[PDB]
Amino acid sequence: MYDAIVVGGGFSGLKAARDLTNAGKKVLLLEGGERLGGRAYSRESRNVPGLRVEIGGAYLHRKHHPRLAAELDRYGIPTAAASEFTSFRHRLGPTAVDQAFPIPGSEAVAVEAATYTLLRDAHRIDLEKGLENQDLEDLDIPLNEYVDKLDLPPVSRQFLLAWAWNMLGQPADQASALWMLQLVAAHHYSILGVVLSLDEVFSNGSADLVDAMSQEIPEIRLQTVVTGIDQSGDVVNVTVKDGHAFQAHSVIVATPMNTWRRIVFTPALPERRRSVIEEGHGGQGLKILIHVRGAEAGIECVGDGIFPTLYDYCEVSESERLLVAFTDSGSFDPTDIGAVKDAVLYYLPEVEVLGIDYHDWIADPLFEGPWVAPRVGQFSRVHKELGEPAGRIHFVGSDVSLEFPGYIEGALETAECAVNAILHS
Amino acid sequence: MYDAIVVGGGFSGLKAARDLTNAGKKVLLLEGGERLGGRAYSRESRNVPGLRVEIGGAYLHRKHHPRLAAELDRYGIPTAAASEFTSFRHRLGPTAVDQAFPIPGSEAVAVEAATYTLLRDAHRIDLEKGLENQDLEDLDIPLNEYVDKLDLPPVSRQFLLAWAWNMLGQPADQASALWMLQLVAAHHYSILGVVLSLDEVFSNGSADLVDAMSQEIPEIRLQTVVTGIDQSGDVVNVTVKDGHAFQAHSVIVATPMNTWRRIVFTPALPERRRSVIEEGHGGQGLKILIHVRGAEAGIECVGDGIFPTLYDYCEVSESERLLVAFTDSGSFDPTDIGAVKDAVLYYLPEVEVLGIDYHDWIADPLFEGPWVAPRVGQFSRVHKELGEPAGRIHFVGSDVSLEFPGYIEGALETAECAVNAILHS
Ligand SMILES: Cc1cc2nc3c(=O)[nH]c(=O)nc-3n(C[C@H](O)[C@H](O)[C@H](O)COP(=O)(O)OP(=O)(O)OC[C@H]3O[C@@H](n4cnc5c(N)ncnc54)[C@H](O)[C@@H]3O)c2cc1C
Ligand SMILES: Cc1cc2nc3c(=O)[nH]c(=O)nc-3n(C[C@H](O)[C@H](O)[C@H](O)COP(=O)(O)OP(=O)(O)OC[C@H]3O[C@@H](n4cnc5c(N)ncnc54)[C@H](O)[C@@H]3O)c2cc1C
Repeated sequence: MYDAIVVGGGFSGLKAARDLTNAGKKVLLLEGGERLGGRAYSRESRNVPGLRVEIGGAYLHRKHHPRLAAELDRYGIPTAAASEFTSFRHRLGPTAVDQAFPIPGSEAVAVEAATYTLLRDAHRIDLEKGLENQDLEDLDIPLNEYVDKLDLPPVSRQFLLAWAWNMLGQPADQASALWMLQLVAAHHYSILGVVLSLDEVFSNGSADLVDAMSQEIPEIRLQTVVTGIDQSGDVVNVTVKDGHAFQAHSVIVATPMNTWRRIVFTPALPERRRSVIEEGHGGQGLKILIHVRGAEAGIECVGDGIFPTLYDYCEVSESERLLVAFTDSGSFDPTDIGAVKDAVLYYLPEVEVLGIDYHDWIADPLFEGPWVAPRVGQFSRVHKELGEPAGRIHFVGSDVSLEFPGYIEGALETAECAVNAILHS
Repeated sequence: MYDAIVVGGGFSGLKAARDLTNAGKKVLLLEGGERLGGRAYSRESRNVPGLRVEIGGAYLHRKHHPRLAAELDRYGIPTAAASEFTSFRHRLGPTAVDQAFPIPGSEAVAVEAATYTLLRDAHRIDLEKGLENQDLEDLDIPLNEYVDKLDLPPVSRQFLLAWAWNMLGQPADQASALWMLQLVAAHHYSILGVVLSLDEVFSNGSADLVDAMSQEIPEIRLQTVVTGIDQSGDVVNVTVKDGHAFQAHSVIVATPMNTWRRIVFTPALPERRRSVIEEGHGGQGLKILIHVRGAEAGIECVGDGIFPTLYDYCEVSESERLLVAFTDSGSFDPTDIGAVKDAVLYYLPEVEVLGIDYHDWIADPLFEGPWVAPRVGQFSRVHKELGEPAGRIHFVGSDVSLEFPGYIEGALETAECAVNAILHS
């Protein structure tokens, strides 16, 4: 029996388990799958033999993500610039300019005004308090409605919505304005920052850091799926699918929010949390790697397409590349290759689609979602409390970060807090 | 004896006198000089025979300036686009881009943040209340200090300061931040707007509108300088330099603020006003028309030069143009042609200066200034009251507009208010 059991071996679980270990605690890490890293998942390309790709999250920015930066520096993990954008192929109408910031002068005054409004609203958010605790209900409405009130002209309107579709992984009518504003706040109150944070990637894949961290964790069980967490007794009992139980003074739940509903908690989690946990968050982000021929290097496309964004990912050969598209799984079916072709050709009529690669995070029973994004109305009801302890059970992960939700940095941040909580218990 | 005497035949005096006349009042217009129009002064170029130029104010924007737009439409006065900018020759450092908005991407995040701060501060200003009545003292500090707090990188910093130098007609250490913010507010709370308002000019010169308005004013005396305004009696007595006096129930002072100190008021003006009136405002704007050879069409220069801005004014021939420079008379001596050459060559090393044309508004005893700009500390002490009546004496003009100070539109606006005041008396 253990000082702490950590459930889930994503970056959150990994940090917590490592850090508690180095604090001299006796720790066990239980991972349901056959790998560590969770929604950070580097692996071989399905389309291009020998080519490593990121099929989950990977993009980082050292300045927005200091914990991550610290980890990289700690283990000497090399990073590289994200693919540069040099050729612009937007679908934003005839008045758009083909650069990274495609807003024409005729829209400048509109954009000035909207910048003030957006930032004013974002500045309503204290990142420490929780989105439920700040009288922010009026902002927790469908993004399309919020944006309609901004009355933006066509280029800026669609540019904003496209990036929002990318970043939230929800269509505009499902996304919450408040959450959009949360992301703005998270990036030191910057709209620009949200997209500029696509700055660097792992030179050798995210697995590089995963492996470095795991090497400092002495006891790990893979293929071990937690089904119950019971703290009715003096010591927490953790039940497992096909397995003897394990026991600890403290348990850290570092599994994805949308999977908590599959664990039996005893006693039941506090009532305020229960509805959101049952329903799950609304994240439907879909990241598709597209093997192509006939694409020049350095392409970026933003527009009104079913792929809001489509852009350069990596060189494969002189003639071939990977692009990456973002959309959502509600709106798009990646098993329909005809649909993929149409989506690509809309932006890039000269380009041949050779194949695609993605992971269906939503269908994955260890995840039941990509990155976090609330349904409208969820997080102005309950948010901070999702990441707060219930007795000896802690809750960590990107999904519950107040500071950087939906990012690796939020995984690290939340772990820190739990580790500290436990050490001072 | 008259219902109203209007003193000064700028646009303010002209509107007031016309409008009171058409309301069936008996009006006299007293003008000190040999012309009407005041600080709107179209005339023949000193450098290029047969060429009409504006030596005072002229630029308008129908959307920011609805009264002016109404006057133009009233009399069928043709306007034309201000000279277009197509060749950019900035002095903003090596990272600047040569377009009208020269901010590079590397500065974008800085500019986003400053945009919020600037607009937040400007939104503190209610345009109806007066700058002295709103607890705005903290902003009434030297512009350089305010801008220092913004911590802008080099291109945006200098771009802002250059345009501010142009627009306020004061060096940064003399300009008031609060006034800068006033101009922003005046332009529907837009920084961009301040410069985009340089939109159109009079096709046939500002005199076109001056003449149209004056034709509706039946009694005008030129070369008639008011030296005294005495309302101790039942009827206001207006004394004149070399002249019998004139008498009226109401007097409208539509002379420039910096000249009021030359009139004897009886009784004395209200005490709060007296200090500012004695000292005068701090406006030192200097608009220099520069006859050049070797300049391509469509040039715009903004930078750190003693001319903050230097830009295309009009074609003269295939080889010759006029440019226009803005600076201030504290900082620059336009009688020093060597200085002019150096100032121009800084931006445009290929260009030969043939000559210059300007009017020394500061030395002109009928003006004692170009357009209004307060000294630091003036207008957070007293502002609205400068434009309020003292018994039967009204005060109008651009200089005292709360809504559009320093612009033709402010002349029209202030006149409206006085006319209405008088009609409802
Ligand atoms: C498509 C996609 C793109 C992304 N893009 C970026 C990006 O660009 N930059 C960025 O910073 N982030 C990005 N992310 C978000 C980021 O990857 C995640 O938020 C982060 O990796 C989550 O780490 P975590 O430790 O909270 O959870 P996870 O990594 O999800 O770890 C959860 C662990 O729980 C395990 N588990 C689940 N149920 C059980 C159970 N019952 N018992 C035992 N173990 C269980 C899972 O197998 C897993 O290993 C992206 C995510 C996705 C999916
Ligand atoms: C260099 C310069 C550039 C400008 N640029 C622009 C611009 O781009 N766009 C814009 O809208 N505005 C501009 N303006 C500002 C605008 O021109 C003025 O604010 C406006 O014309 C003032 O009109 P007014 O009726 O208040 O005063 P004025 O036009 O000054 O009229 C005052 C009248 O009082 C007369 N007078 C003075 N003393 C006496 C006396 N004691 N007795 C009798 N008569 C007297 C003067 O002769 C004058 O005719 C500019 C001004 C200058 C000087």
